[PDB]
Order: sequence, then structure tokens, then C-alpha cells
Amino acid sequence: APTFSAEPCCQLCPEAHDASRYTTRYQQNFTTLVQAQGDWLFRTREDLRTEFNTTPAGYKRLQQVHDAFKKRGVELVVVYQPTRGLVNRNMLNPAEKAAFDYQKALGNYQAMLKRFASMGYNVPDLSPLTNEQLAAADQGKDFYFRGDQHWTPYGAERAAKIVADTVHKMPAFEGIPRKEFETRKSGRMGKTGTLHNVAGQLCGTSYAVQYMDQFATEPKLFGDSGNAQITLVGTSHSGKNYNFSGFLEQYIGADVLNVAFPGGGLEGSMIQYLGSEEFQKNPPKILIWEFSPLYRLDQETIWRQILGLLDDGCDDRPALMSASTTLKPGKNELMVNIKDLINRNLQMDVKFEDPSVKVLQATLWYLNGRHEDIKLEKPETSDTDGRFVFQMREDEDWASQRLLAFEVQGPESGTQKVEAKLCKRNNFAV
Amino acid sequence: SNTLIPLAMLYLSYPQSNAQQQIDQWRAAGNPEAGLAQVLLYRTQGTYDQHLGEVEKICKAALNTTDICYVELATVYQKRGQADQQAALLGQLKSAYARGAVPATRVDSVARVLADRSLGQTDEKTAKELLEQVAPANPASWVSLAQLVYDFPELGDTDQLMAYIDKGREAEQPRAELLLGRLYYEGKTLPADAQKAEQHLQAAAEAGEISAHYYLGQLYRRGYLGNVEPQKAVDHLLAAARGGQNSADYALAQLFSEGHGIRPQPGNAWVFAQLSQANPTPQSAELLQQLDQQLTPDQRNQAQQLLDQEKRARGS
Ligand SMILES: [Cl-]
Ligand code: NI
Ligand code: NI
Ligand code: NI
Ligand code: NI
Ligand code: NI
Ligand code: NI
Repeated sequence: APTFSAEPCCQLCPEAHDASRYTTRYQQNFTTLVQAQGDWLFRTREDLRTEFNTTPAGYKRLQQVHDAFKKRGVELVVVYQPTRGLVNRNMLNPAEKAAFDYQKALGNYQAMLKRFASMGYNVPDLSPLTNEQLAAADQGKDFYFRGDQHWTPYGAERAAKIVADTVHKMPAFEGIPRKEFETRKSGRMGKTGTLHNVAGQLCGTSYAVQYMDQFATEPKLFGDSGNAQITLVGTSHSGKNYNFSGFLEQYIGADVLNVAFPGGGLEGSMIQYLGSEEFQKNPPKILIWEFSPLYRLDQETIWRQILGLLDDGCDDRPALMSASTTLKPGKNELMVNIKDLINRNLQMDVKFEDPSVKVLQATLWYLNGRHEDIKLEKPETSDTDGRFVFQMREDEDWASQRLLAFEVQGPESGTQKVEAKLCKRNNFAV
Repeated sequence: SNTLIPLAMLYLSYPQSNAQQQIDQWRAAGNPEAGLAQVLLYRTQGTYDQHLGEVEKICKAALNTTDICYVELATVYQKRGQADQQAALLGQLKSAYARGAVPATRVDSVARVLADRSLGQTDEKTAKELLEQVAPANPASWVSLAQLVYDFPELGDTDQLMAYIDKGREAEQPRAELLLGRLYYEGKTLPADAQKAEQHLQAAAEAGEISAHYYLGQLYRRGYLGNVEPQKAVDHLLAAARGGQNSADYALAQLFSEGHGIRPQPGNAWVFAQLSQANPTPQSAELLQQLDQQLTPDQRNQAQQLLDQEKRARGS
């Protein structure tokens, strides 16, 4: 006889619109949260941006990386994720839907894709997936999770179809063995989204878990396969949770070696793979690289490492100077130079005996006390190689400065074995 | 005669009248249904597990006149781990069913006793072999087989399980719809499919099973279909509770407390935690105390009003 009713709770509190409150570094990727239909939230600065550009130094580095891979015999397929705003604007509430300049953001996103294409990169055109309006039969299969930054598996599959179109038109795909695959629903996942968590602690509220289908891809006498000739480098977006590499195998029709891992960001997965012996003994014909507009494309310490690695660091090569030392806490002088060691012709290769070393903090000493302080950090979300490879600095006048010494900061306590070689670069050969 | 057993059922079912001494008089007087009556006394007073040896004596005496004792003996032998006596009993039961002396449903109930994990170590393979031999003459046992294979995947894959459910869904047993709903709900022998779950659970709930209501309530509460549906969750959980599922009440108290997309309402959570106390748990009373300390006296009084108005569920 008595009636008991229940209500859906909790529009974003007005206090989350206050940019003052996103103080920590983590919170800064969410500034600011806005409420949309259902419990869709959006981050204004990252999801609703209209600008997809980098600096000229960035474009020059991207061009060099393309050309260096090409000399190693690798073609690159750039998967440049369109934003949550670009794809799911139609879930916005009317006010934000009318303030978001989708035509400008669409044009600038397409322009950055064309820029990538201009440097030689193979660029699958993902703009047709923006302005998503799902068919009635696909009502719940949104490109993005409502309160999280990752695509759903359905978003990944849709991107994979276009990527496979690009790969089939590629001359490098010739000679790559073909293989059939079968992809099936395998289970269900529940996502507590990052946006919902940040919202929840800003407003003292609570969000429902969003459930989503998981998928799995299986290969369907001498029918076993050799080594992959396509490699996928990427972030958490390419991890097991969303089956991006499964869908790529399914629609390309070929094996795909997946070396992504969460927390790798723009360069972690790439740096770890380039240092690997898999890449140096079985370099792929096609490397698919997955990232998004979230990452600055003008960090010089990233590309000095990627370019050093594309030249194979310092091995199979005469050393100019070498060190085999036990670091102690404090400053440790590994090498002291006579010979005219010109920054623009040099690279450093540093391996720690202990593979758990994630940080290299060091100083390159030049004439009259001019010094470069370097700090290279490996991701803490994957087993990494304890190896740091980097070209000397070449911007401004640095390219001509002569190298005098190299020192390395020791551990807070204990001792650590390290080996360091200084060598000349070759021109990205074998 | 059907005389002493209904009379004992009367003397126990409403003690407005000793019963053990009346059974002892009927036994000392040598009336053959005395032992069945005292077994009934054991079951109703909750002492059955304390007198298993005498249950065996009585039913082994009465077995050839009272086939329900086939179920009783089996229970004893499952409780006390007696595989030898169980083999002998099942041999005489297969014989009796061959001779036409025992109906197929009695075989079905014995098989379901053999697979009752709550009795000790089960004999699920023997259960399957009995059910498969009486299923052609007793279609309900198809569903029994479907459930057996479900609890014991050892004995059959999902294709085998579905063959059983189809042979039984010819009789369109509502239990079959309930089993399909649970199969798509629980994601145990198959990947979970919330839509197929919802469909088969809806079929089951329209046909009788209030437990389908519990599952539908949980389904709308969590949002496995993609969205939480608060009112549907409340309605279906409430129907389950009003039908005799205790876990429903606690569920509702959780629903009105935890947020997670449903607006917390402390008073109604209170009502349902109190209802959940019928079979209390630590978590039950702990939620009840937190909620109670969260309310004001006027809120508490209005909540007591709904509580009393809901215990006014005639339900008979
Ligand atoms: Cl039973
Ligand atoms: Ni090219
Ligand atoms: Ni194609
Ligand atoms: Ni993840
Ligand atoms: Ni300094
Ligand atoms: Ni109730
Ligand atoms: Ni919670």
C-alpha cells in the first residue's frame, strides 16, 4: 500500500566551475568540469579545445623522426585521437553545445592531420568519426566513456576500421603475411571514470559505475604464424581493456605486436620498444603510433632520446670516452676529456646494471663552466630497461660547444653500477 | 488411513491444545504411522539432524509402504556420508521404479537430494543418471537436469545445458525462464548479457517466480544495461521483498544509502533496514545504527509510520 519513490542524483555542483580548485597537477588535466546530458561530464580545456598545433621546433623534430624511421625501413601510421568534445558534442547540454565551436575545432584537427601527412606520415583520417550520432541499434556504444577519458571498445573498433583502410593502401603492407581472426564479446567491465572521481571529490558526491562490453580477438596443418611485421606503440588507450590491437588484427588481417602500456604517455612505450632487441632484430615494416592532442609535441628531451635510439645509441661503435663505475651518493664524475668533441656529432649511451633505475640525473660540462643539467625519467608503470640514450643538445649555439666532462648524480643511499659510452652518431643505419 | 499424520500436523501447527507423548502412545499401541509422525515432529521442531539414526530405523521399516521415505533415507545417507547404504538405497529405488512401485517425481526428488551441496559431499553424477532415466516420463526433470549441469558444469557444457532447457521449455516451466535469466545475469558459464537476462527474467517474473524480481531490481540498481534506473529498481526489489525474499529489504536499504547515481533518502533506507532485521546480519544492524543516528526525531517518527504501514501487508 505505501509508495516508495527513488530519484537519480546529482548534477555537478556549481563549485566545480571554479578554476581555483584544480590546484594539484593531476586536477589540472580536468580544468574545468562541466555537466552534460545524463552523467556525461566534460573537461573544458582538454575536451572542448579548438586548437591543434605545435611549434616549428616540434614539426622539425617530427619530420626528423619520420625520416629516421624511414632510413631504418619503418613506415609510421599516426593515430591522433580526436577529442571527447569533437566526437561526442551532441551529448552536451544546450548551452555548452552552442558555445563549442565544432567547425573551428574540426578544421584545425583536420589541418594537424594534413600537417602529419605532409611530412610523410601515413595518417588515417579519423574526422568522419567526429560529431557522433549513433544509429538506434547502437544506442549505448558511445565512442567515449561518459565520465572517463578513454574510448570504449566500440570507439577503438571504429578507429581501427579506418586504420586498416590506411594500411591496406600502403605499399609496405605487401609481403606481410595474411591471417584471419575472430573477435567476440568476452566479458564485461565496469569503469569508475576519472572525471567522475574528480567531480565526486570536488562535490562530495558519488557516481554510478558505467558498465561496458569487453572483447577478445583469437586467430581462428602449418597454420601457425611467424613474427608480426606490424607493431603498435601506444598508451593505456591501446591496452587490453579496449582491444584496440585486437580490432587492428581483425580488420588489417595480419599479426600485430602490441607494446603499449598504461602510463607510457607520448614516449614511454616508444622509448622502451626502440631500445629493445626485438626492434633491432625484427624491425617492423609498419609501426602504428597511438596518441592524442593531450601531449605537447615539442619536448626536446623526448626527441633527443627517440633520435638517439633510432641511431642505435652507442653500440657496434668505437667509444670516444667510456666509464664503468660504481656511483655513490652525491656527484660522480664519470668522464673527463684534447679531442674536439662537437655536440652536434655526439650521443650518450648509459646502462645501469640494475634494471629498476628509472631516473638519470646528470650534468654535461662544457667550456668555461657552461653546463647542461639533464633529468630523464622512465614511466613507473612497466618493467623498463635501465637504459638512457640521448643526443647532445643542438638548439641555439649548443650544437658547436665542445664537451669537457660528464658527471652523474648518485643514489640517495647505497651504490649503483653504471656503464656509459660517448660516441658519434651515424646516419640511422643498421 | 491418513489419520495420525494429519492429526499430528494439527497438534503442532497451532499449539492451542504432549504431542510427543501422544505419538509415543500411538507407537506403544503399535499404530504403523507412528514413526512417520515422529519424523514429522522432528522436522517441525527442528531436531531432525539430532535423530538421524531413528529416522533411518523408521523409514527403513516403512520404505515399502511409504515411498517418501526414499527421500528421507537418502537425506540421512547424504548427511552422514554413507556411500554404501546410499548405493543400496539407490539400487532398490531403481528397482522399485522399474517394478512400477514408485513414481518418477520421487526419483527426481531423490536425485535433487543427492546434489544438495548443503547436505555434505554430493553425488552429482548419480543424480544426472537418475534424472536422465526419468526425464522422458517426467518433463520437469529436464529443468532439474538443466539446473544440475548449471551448478555442476563438470557434467555438461552450455550447449548441453541449453538442450535440457529446450526439452523442458516445451512444458514452458517458469523455472526454465528463471534459469536462463540467471545464466545471462551471473556471467558464469557464458559472458554476461544484461539484455537477454532482462528478457528472460521478465518472462520468469510474469509467470510466478518472485526471485526474478530480486534479480531485476539488482539489474536496474547497478545499471548493467548502461544506465541506473532508480524507480524500476525500487519497484522490483519491493515486489521481491513483499514476496518473501529477505535479501531484498537490505538491498533497498543499500539503494537508499549508497548514492552511486540514486538520491539518498535516509528515512526510507531506515524503514527497509528495519525490515531486513527479520534475518539480521552484522552489516544489517550496522547500517541501521548509522542511519538511525543520521535522522532527527520527527524524521524517525514519520519513518516508523511507513514501517508500520508496510508491515500492514495483509499478503494472505
Ligand atoms: Cl531437496
Ligand atoms: Ni612516408
Ligand atoms: Ni579494407
Ligand atoms: Ni586503463
Ligand atoms: Ni646548474
Ligand atoms: Ni517488505
Ligand atoms: Ni561508494
